[PDB]
Amino acid sequence: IEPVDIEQEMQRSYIDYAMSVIVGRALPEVRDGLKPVHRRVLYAMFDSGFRPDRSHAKSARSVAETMGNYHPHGDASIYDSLVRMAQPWSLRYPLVDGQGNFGSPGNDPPAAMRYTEARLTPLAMEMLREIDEETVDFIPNYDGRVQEPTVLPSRFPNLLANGSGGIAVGMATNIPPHNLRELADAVFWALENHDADEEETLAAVMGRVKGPDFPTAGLIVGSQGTADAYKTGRGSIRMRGVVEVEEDSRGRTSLVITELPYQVNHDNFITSIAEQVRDGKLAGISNIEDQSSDRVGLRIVIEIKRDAVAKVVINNLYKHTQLQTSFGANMLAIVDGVPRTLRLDQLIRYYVDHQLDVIVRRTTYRLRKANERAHILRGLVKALDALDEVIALIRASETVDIARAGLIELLDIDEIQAQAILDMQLRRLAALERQRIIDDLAKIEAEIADLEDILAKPERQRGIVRDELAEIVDRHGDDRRTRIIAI
Amino acid sequence: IEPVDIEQEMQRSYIDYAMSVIVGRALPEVRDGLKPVHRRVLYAMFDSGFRPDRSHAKSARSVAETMGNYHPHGDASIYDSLVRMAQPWSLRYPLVDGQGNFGSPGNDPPAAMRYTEARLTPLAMEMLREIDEETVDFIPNYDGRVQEPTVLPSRFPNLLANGSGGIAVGMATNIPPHNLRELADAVFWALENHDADEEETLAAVMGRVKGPDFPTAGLIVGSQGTADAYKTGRGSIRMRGVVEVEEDSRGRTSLVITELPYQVNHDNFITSIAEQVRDGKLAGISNIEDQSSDRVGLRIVIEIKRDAVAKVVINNLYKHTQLQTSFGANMLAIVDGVPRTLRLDQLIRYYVDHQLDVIVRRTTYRLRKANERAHILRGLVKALDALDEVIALIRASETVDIARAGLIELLDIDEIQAQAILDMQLRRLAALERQRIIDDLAKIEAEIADLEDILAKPERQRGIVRDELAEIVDRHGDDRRTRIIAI
Amino acid sequence: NALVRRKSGLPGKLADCRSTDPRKSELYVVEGDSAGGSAKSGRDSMFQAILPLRGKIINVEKARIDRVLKNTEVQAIITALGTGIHDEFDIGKLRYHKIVLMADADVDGQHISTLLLTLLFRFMRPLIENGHVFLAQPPLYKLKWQRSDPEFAYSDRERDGLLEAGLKAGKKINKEDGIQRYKGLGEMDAKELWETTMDPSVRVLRQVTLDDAAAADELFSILMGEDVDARRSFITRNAKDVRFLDV
Amino acid sequence: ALVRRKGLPGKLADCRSTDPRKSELYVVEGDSAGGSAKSGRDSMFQAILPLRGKIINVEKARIDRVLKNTEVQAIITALGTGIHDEFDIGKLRYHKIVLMADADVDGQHISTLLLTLLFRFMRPLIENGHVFLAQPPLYKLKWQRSDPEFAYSDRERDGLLEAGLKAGKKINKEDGIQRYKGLGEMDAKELWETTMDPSVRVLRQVTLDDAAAADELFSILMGEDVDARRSFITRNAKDVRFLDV
DNA sequence: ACGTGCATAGTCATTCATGA
DNA sequence: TCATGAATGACTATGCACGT
Ligand SMILES: Cc1c(N2C[C@@H]3CCCN[C@@H]3C2)c(F)cc2c(=O)c(C(=O)O)cn(C3CC3)c12
Ligand SMILES: Cc1c(N2C[C@@H]3CCCN[C@@H]3C2)c(F)cc2c(=O)c(C(=O)O)cn(C3CC3)c12
Ligand SMILES: [Mg+2]
Ligand SMILES: [Mg+2]
Ligand SMILES: [Mg+2]
Ligand SMILES: [Mg+2]
Repeated sequence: IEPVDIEQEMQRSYIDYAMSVIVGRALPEVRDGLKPVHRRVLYAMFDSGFRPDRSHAKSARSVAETMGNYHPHGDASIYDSLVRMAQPWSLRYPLVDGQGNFGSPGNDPPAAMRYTEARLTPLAMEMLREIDEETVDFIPNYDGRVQEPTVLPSRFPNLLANGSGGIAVGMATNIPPHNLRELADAVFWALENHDADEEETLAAVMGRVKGPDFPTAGLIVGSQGTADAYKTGRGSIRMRGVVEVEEDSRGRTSLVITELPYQVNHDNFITSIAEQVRDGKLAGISNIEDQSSDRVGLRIVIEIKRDAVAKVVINNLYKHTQLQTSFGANMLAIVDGVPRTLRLDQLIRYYVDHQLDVIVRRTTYRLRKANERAHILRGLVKALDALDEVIALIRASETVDIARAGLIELLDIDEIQAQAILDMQLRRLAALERQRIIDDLAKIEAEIADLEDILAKPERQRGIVRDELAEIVDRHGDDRRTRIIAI
Repeated sequence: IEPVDIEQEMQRSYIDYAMSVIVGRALPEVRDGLKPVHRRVLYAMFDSGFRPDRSHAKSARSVAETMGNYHPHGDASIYDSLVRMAQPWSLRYPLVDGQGNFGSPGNDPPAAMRYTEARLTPLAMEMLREIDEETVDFIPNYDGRVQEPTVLPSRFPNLLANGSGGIAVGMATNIPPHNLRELADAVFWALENHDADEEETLAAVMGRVKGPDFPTAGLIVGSQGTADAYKTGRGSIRMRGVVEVEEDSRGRTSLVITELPYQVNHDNFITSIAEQVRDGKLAGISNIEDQSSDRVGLRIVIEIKRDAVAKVVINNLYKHTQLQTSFGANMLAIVDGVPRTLRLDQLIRYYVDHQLDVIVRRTTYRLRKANERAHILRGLVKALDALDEVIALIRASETVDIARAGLIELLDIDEIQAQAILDMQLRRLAALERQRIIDDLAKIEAEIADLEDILAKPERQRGIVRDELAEIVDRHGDDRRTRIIAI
Repeated sequence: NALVRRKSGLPGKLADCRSTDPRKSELYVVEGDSAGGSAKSGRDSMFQAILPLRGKIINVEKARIDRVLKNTEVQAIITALGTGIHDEFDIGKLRYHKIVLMADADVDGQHISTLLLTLLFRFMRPLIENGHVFLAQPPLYKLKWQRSDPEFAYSDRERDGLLEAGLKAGKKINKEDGIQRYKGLGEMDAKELWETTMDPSVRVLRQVTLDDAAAADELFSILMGEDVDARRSFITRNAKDVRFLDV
Repeated sequence: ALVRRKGLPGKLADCRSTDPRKSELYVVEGDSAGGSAKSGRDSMFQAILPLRGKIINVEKARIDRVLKNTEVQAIITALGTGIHDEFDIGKLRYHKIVLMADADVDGQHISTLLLTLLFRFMRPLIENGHVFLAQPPLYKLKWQRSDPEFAYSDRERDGLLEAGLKAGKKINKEDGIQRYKGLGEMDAKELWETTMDPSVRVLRQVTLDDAAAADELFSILMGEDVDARRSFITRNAKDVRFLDV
């Protein structure tokens, strides 16, 4: 039996825990803004074909696929992660198209796995766009059976768009969501002004990203906290719901709350007001009624007493309830396997760097494949030019190897090309098909020229990111939800 | 608002429940001895490729696949059914190869879905043997997206082998498991004596099927209950565990129980004795100690007092505990969509009928496919004889449609055959390759003649069932576990 | 007559309505937590309350009374309805003049319906006699036209009809997404439930009527009673003709 | 000698031996693993106490709240000894306390939480060498003809694979080397032949050298002061690999 | 009254960091 | 003390028929 000192054991084990949690659980990768479970769920659904071009698969199949191949953990918590990515009040830009009961902003829990179906959203398809073209590094999974992606292509800035919140060890992250169109403008500037230093870039990006854009709409009061977050990586952003005072024909006035700040439970909010009333904490309130429905959305009516001023009661609500509540921003993300608090300019830049990497790698892959097909096509054309000879040769061969060996000798061909000639069907010996082979060679050589041009010119590379992103934003971009007001 | 009478509603709704539960939930199909959940799990695993020729897949993937395609119910109970089919103390011949903690004969529950892996067993592969050759009727699943099997080929008598227990509405089933080798002999006799009446057939089959063979071994006392079950479809079979009296150095005696009757919980059994001693119902017992382990199996040591007779205490145990307990046989199964209590000869006969159906349908499928291959091959041979003209024709054709239409006229060929000529690779124009087409035609025509011969001869059909089953039994048959003794 | 609704002595599972008038109030007794959750969201909280029932309801015909009263789900129903049971029944204290039973269209939903109807007929019969008990008919299909609004079908026939009509009208459906088939209430979201089973302007309700009480009594005792033989013979006798009850 | 249950935790699968000196308590992570352990154990000398979920941090949590925790009560009650000043090693019901967690990171975390409980409430158990750590297997090499071999590290896996292939043995490239991602994936037999069979199990005895140095380390890593822990990790995680070089 | 097996998931307690 | 969000599932109750 080997002896081990408690200090050695404690230090090693806990550090191992802190590090795995930090890098591989609780905190997002800066490039795609995803935690491991998110990335693995999405890729599992993707590889399974659970895409918008087909009907919703039972969500259990997504959980099981994620569990069985990539994520060596429990089915329950994986389902929770999949579910959250489908809630429009959780994600600013949902990555999962949920079918069925996925819960509500209140205490109504999501239906069990058995009752729900799920597939990837169109935007999530942009997260995975051209992932099969060697655009990202793959590694063996938890048992070496299959490969999984280290990071997704992420053809839109998902970290900033959807934000991220995570509790790790020794640190935690809390990045708010943002408006995709505003982020795109920041990216577009970063691409145009690719040589700009950090000071200029921060100034430019902060001008275009006006502030967080929460899925729950609401209000942002002030500008200091937002500025602090972008310049420091830490900032306190004051959020408010929306209140509309209504007057009765001949009764009392009432406050109608139609929006709440980000991550405020509707039921807890109502309960908090109700409990602070009977305890004499919010006098002036006469009655609390939840007139909310699936058709009118959030609608909490707070009838106030006649000897009470509406503005006084609202300020009391701001003070003693989450009608006014702060978002504690802490812009923490994993950069190159290291946890780092980032300025807004750093977040954009790192993303732009990732996009350029993706496009260059994609181009390299396509160029290699283009060369391979061209290589084979060159062989086919040689066969067509001497078609009479090709057939006669193959006929006299005892095997296919003698026939192939001859083809090399006849037309000066590789083994790959000769094999391709051998695999050729009589289908393609028709006139138009022979011409199609010719034109196809001409097409690829043209594509190769284009591809070569891209690799040699950083200008085009940045242009590709711009144009492709612009296309995504035009299609999937939406209006701002959270309104920004002054003090 | 439409009015409906409570009597109409009650009658309609409850009958609808009773019938589906009877035919489509709780009771086994006579042909494969499976309930819908069993059949759907096995086919799901099969179609997923979760077979013994590959590593165990995570059991969650089997549950999810069963849920998403075939079984519109909860994941939990589906997992329970999968688990039971993997327990060697539940099924006499397990259909699921389980990897991990699948529980114990006691109160130790199986591990959660996340912790276990599972695949089909070799015998379960015989349940599904050649299911893809139209050997069984398929129907659309619960939403019509895909097809599922109505019944499995079941190339061994699974109903009698593994038995079945089920609670329906208005009725219930309780068929015990049997020894595969004994069942095989019964099947072999039924095949040889295909004209024997029910009277003779029952006598023969009862001689070969000596009685139920439980996975938990133990003892069967008497022969009347077994006879009643086989002749009536109902009978009470007395089971006993195995007790071995041990003496001590002091000279104290102890009873060692190493086996228990079928479906007796080990922990409940120990607890029952413990509670029957403290109350004062099984005097003579001094001490109860469970010396069981994974290495020695069941081993319950019952130390008895010096003033106690071993057999007296044993007889008391038989009387007041499940050390001796009866199996209430009720041979109920679904036959052609109708619940029916069956004699043993009927169970064998109905299974043999199913096997013959499988073999004839398989042969028909193979015969149809053989003709299709022959049909196309004949087309290719015609092309080879006029190869110079065929190629010249395709080349001189402006399109492939012109070439195809021409080929039809040139060689007097179908469009399917003509299409095959077009799909032909330049490989197949080599000398030896031309020869294989000729020989393959000769090869298939021999196969077609053989298949036709099988369909024309009931003798061969029965012979195939016999030989194929014999092969299965030689490989997967095992010794008897339950010992049969007289009064 | 008016009664207080719970808002921050009634079942915890009950999502009560706001209206204090039973004559205008409705209780949706729902099968399952999932369906009940969506119903709680899609309902009109003014007049519609939700009481989700979890698992198969206890058979009051078989189980003795003391055991039935200890059952949490039965207690929820009795407490929510406000009325007593048997001799202590008082319709004046009825908290909802519409008691809608909403179960899955599947077979197990039918079973739960019979168990609930057995509870009502034995413990609170006047609710049936005075037409306070209803049956909601859930949708079976949702036709998702590419450009037009989606249509719901409550039978295979209606699905075929709406499909034919729409196609004849020049509308088109994806053959992938296409016609969504409901296998239970739990698969529906809040909106779907509203537009098919809870919106009073489109919902398909069936009012349970009681004609011959003696004949009802015997049928209940046969189907739900302890006597298996009687039930077995009844099923084998009448299951053959279940299709032809309304022909 | 002390009585075994046949006034202790319901989750406890106690042993049969009446002698604490001969008895062992396997504190196991998870119900699944605990279930399999209960079957594969030697019921004579080995008892099983499955622990469910992350153990409460006694460094952070208030004393009264720790005592309300069902899992902590199970441990304290099963060990028989008191806690803090009321600790009495004489009442120790098992002279071997084996902590058995998954080889994964959350198992490492649970180990630190358990070691924290022991060091703060029942330190003498550590000082007198009654606390041990079981090392679960990581791989199971399934040879086509030969008996299966277990490996407790990537290196050993590579070695045993090399040796076997050199010896003429062969493995399927499908089934092949089964990799354990936790105790819950193992059955009774596997657990016995790797972590519970005393003739082959790899146990590590926890020793306590400098009590004062241990005290501050526990307080840094497990305490409420985040800053101290954050800086400690950023300071020492860089060199965690080289602690035993 | 208990076992059987296929059907009809929410609740329960911790780690971890941060701000109310 | 509470919320956040990915990590570490056993227990709880009915229907249904039948035999001790
Ligand atoms: C054990 C466990 C829980 N229990 C642990 C506690 C100690 C013992 C008494 N039971 C309480 C509650 C729980 F409340 C939730 C979950 C989950 O939500 C869950 C999940 O997968 O989400 C998994 N587990 C188990 C693996 C540990 C959970
Ligand atoms: C409700 C339910 C159970 N209980 C019945 C009671 C209903 C009212 C109050 N809650 C308890 C909880 C249960 F003990 C097990 C299961 C299951 O095993 C199970 C399963 O899927 O196996 C599904 N359910 C629920 C759908 C009904 C179960
Ligand atoms: Mg959970
Ligand atoms: Mg269950
Ligand atoms: Mg249902
Ligand atoms: Mg683990």
